[PDB]
Amino acid sequence: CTGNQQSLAHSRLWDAVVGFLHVFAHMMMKLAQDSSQIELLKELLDLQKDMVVMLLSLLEGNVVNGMIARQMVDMLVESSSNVEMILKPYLGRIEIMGASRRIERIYFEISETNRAQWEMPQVKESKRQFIFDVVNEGGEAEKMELFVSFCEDTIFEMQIAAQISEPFWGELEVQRVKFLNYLSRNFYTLRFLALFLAFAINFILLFYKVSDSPPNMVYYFLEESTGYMEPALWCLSLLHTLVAFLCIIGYNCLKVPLVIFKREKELARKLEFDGLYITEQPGDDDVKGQWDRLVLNTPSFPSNYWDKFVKRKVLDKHGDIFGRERIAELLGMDLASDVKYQIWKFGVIFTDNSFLYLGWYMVMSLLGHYNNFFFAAHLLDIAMGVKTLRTILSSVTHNGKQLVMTVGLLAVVVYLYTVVAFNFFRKFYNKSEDEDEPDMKCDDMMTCYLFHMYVGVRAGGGIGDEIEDPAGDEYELYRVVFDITFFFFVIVILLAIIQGLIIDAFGELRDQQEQVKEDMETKCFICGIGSDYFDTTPHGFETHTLEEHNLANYMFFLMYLINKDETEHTGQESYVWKMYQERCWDFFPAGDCFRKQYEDQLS
Amino acid sequence: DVKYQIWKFGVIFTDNSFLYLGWYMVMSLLGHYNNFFFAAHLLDIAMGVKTLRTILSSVTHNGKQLVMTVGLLAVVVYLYTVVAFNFFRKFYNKSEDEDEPDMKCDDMMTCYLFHMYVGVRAGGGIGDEIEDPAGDEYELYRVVFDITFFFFVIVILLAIIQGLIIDAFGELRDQQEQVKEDMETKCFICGIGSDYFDTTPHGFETHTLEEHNLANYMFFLMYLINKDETEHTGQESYVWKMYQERCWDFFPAGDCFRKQYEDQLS
Ligand SMILES: Nc1ncnc2c1ncn2[C@@H]1O[C@H](COP(=O)(O)OP(=O)(O)OP(O)(O)=S)[C@@H](O)[C@H]1O
Ligand SMILES: Nc1ncnc2c1ncn2[C@@H]1O[C@H](COP(=O)(O)OP(=O)(O)OP(O)(O)=S)[C@@H](O)[C@H]1O
Ligand SMILES: [Zn+2]
Ligand SMILES: [Zn+2]
Repeated sequence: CTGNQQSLAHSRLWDAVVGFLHVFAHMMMKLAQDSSQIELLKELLDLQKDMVVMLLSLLEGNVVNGMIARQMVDMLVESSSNVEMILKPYLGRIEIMGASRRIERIYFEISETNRAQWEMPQVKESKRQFIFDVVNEGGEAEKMELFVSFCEDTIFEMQIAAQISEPFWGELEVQRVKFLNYLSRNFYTLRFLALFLAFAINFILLFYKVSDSPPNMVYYFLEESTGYMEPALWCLSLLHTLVAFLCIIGYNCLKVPLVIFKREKELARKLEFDGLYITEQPGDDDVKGQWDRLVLNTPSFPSNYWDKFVKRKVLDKHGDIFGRERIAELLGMDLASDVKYQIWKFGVIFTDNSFLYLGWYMVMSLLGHYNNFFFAAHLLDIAMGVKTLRTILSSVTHNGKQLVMTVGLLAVVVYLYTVVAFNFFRKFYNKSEDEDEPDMKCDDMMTCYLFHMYVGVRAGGGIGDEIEDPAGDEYELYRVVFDITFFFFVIVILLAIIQGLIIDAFGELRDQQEQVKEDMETKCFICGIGSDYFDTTPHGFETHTLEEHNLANYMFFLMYLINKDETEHTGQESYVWKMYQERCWDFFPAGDCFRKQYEDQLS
Repeated sequence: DVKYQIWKFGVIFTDNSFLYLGWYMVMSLLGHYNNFFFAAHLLDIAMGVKTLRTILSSVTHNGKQLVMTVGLLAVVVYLYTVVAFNFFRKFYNKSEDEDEPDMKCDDMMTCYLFHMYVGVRAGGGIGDEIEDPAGDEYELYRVVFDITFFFFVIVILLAIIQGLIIDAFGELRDQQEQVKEDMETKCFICGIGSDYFDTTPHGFETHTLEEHNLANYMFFLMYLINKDETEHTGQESYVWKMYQERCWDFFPAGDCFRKQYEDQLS
């Protein structure tokens, strides 16, 4: 409140402020020596804690060269010795647009665990993927919503990672929790172990031979000299199945909670700020909404989302105009005041692509015992495991639609050439030199089309190198046109199109990466002001991005708000929390910053 | 000083260029044992000529990607070997003589070797190296097998290598263009763009060649090094001291003489 701050500043508080620092230093040093004064020491401790929080509260909505700011340093000078005597990386600085439409700076506290989790390599990879996704294909209007959602996902990741971190019914729970946390910690280690076991099993299978005689009926036996390969194969297969099972369990205990949290978050936001099942009521096409209908009335709908008051919020949002009893029936809440939820959660899990892939890996691992060569399908995991192979195959899969369409075009044009050759060139397609059994491969539309699509596309010269030479014939001049047109159009152009598509995919991915990097290094992520503005002072842009508008600082502040009790929020903290509740991202500085507003005072 | 000499020789023996020259000497010595060992000295054209270095830089720019795509080729050919071995053993008869039937897919190692060699080294894949499946139960499966082999291995998995090389050429070329553009649009020392200096005619050229010439900075640093410290002037002593503590604040960053004194100069 502007009035109260200036009333306190223009009073005798500051004279009374220096009545304690003298005490807070000398009396503390007096009481520290005697071990019997610990309780009085702690009383003075929380007394000065209240004092310092009051002083911080006085510096709320501060303006550079303001009356309160200039008055504080005077008091600091008058009692400097007491400050030095009382005194004898974690600070988080962000800038918001406060209720006064003026940029303000907020300082808070960051714990060591949060920073350590932020510097973890997997969190770094998630941040890089999010940055690329937003910069490449994103909108400026919805950039802040995506950023806040990513921050929420990162905070939930931090929470579950901290939960799983490790520093007859009684022992059962302890052993089960320890086992599950051990699996969750080493999910990627188990994935790599499964991949290595796949290579080992395939290498063992590389020593296979087949014979009619025991190691017509065919016997499937592995032949080698050492004699130790079959016990190794047996043990490795029974170990690989167990490893795949452990991988699925670790995925369930590690990555499923993120999916459940995201689903509950989107459902709660749709219920509150959209009225999906209140107004929209999707008919049949939104299968996601159709399956989400079953969780509305569950007693524990927001189990993972930290929004337990979502039912009350949606009630206050809609019931006053829409009705009270129907909302209670829909949400399954008693106004006076869990098989279905488990079914919904399992249905959500079974829709997830990664869980399905792990289930398919387990299925093939099980079937590998029926036939050992089913373990060869696990080498496909190298595509989804290694980043380099993913980036290489991204060039192929970037233009998958175009590749399919050009294959269809190849099929159509070869069908046209088949029609022409079948109607005019049936004689030449004699693949048998024996006059006893003339083998015509173009006396049938299906056979001629198969012959064309197979050999004329699989050959280097087209179809003129697979059929009879038309020299010394009536249709020689027509056949030389036919074969050469086939060559030029199908073999040359219609197979250079595929190579051009792949090369253009490589180029597009490379220039997308370059564009994302250039945009990141030339503009600020939060405010969008270009680096040319900040480069007036030396290292201005670097300092701005790393300290003033660090997105990591914004994530840390949002986590700080989430894990802090709402009753203890300060003015700016309460304002930002309220703006969070209504999902208004106006407090993010857009086009403005602290130094831009106060250039005159800073220069 | 035996220990210092030992350390110096250990440092020398780690250097790549000295090792390359030692290997050249070793092959030169062995060429007397067998004259054809002198053929390995033609590899020196790669490390000698600048043009060959630039040409081979396109190949070596994506060496990791090329190795990884060769490994992917090996894996996919192994998969096709597994399928053909479990279902297409009959067709891999490379001997027409009935007396000695030569099956090249009755063994996993032999079939994998046959695939990796001829099916990748042939223009049509593996359908042009084995028996024609016409008039057979598995004809419709074999035509899918050979054509998938062709499309995936021969076409796509060898166009990936060409695309990698072409993208390497493009990346090197655009890197050179970007370096040139950055050099000609901004000052190396202060970073102020050429648009500021271009108000006066030839302003950027004069600025770079005289006011903020990096050659002049190197000459000044050499002048400080070879001059006696007792004879340093005020600015010389200040710059020498800043050199001692490795503080590069004296380099003008974002500021220059004309920018500060525009009012007096204009
Ligand atoms: N709000 C922002 N927070 C952080 N970096 C920003 C921001 N806006 C722009 N940038 C720029 O983003 C660039 C890359 O971000 P960095 O913080 O350097 O992280 P990084 O280099 O991508 O990867 P690491 O391993 O975390 S250092 C920097 O050069 C910053 O100048
Ligand atoms: N501090 C700097 N010193 C020299 N050139 C600079 C500097 N800052 C920017 N440049 C620009 O760098 C460009 C290339 O440098 P030049 O001095 O012209 O040398 P060069 O053309 O690369 O090769 P040569 O053979 O030495 S002329 C020029 O167009 C300058 O404008
Ligand atoms: Zn900014
Ligand atoms: Zn300059």
